[PDB]
Amino acid sequence: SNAKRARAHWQLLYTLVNNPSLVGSR
Amino acid sequence: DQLTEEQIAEFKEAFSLFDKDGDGTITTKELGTVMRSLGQNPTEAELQDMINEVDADGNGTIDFPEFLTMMARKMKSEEEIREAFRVFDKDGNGYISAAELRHVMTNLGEKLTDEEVDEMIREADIDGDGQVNYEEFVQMMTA
Ligand SMILES: [Ca+2]
Ligand SMILES: [Ca+2]
Ligand SMILES: [Ca+2]
Ligand SMILES: [Ca+2]
Repeated sequence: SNAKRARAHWQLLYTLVNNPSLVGSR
Repeated sequence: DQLTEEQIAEFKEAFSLFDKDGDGTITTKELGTVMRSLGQNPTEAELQDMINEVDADGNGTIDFPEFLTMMARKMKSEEEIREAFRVFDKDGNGYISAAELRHVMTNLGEKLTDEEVDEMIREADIDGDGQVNYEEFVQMMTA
């Protein structure tokens, strides 16, 4: 993991927190 | 959802413009193919940097939730940010701890390691207190 990877991961978690329908297979 | 159903459907269509083989991931070869069809000429290293900007699991390819990071950074909302901060900061003290970040990742079914969580806190932690406050959270989400 790196600083670019960290920021990408925070923003992914933000998308997933705001859009529960994107979690999981469907 | 923050995004409407029409939006998610639309962005899935955009994603499949790159994911031409429909396997659910965008590779540097797929990214390069689209970019050269639009008249560009990225190097293989520049294709890697583009994927690395949004690659959240480090597998070298872009899946659909990662693709939405490009879509959000493409063109841009401060009440959604406060509300999302509260989901992370579960004991309400205004600081996201490593344990509270792990809890968000667990609730989302994200696999986690200490190395990745400690790196995430470190990179966000501007003031050096070992946790992420609200203004540190804003800088991370909006950049
Ligand atoms: Ca593909
Ligand atoms: Ca990925
Ligand atoms: Ca807290
Ligand atoms: Ca801090």
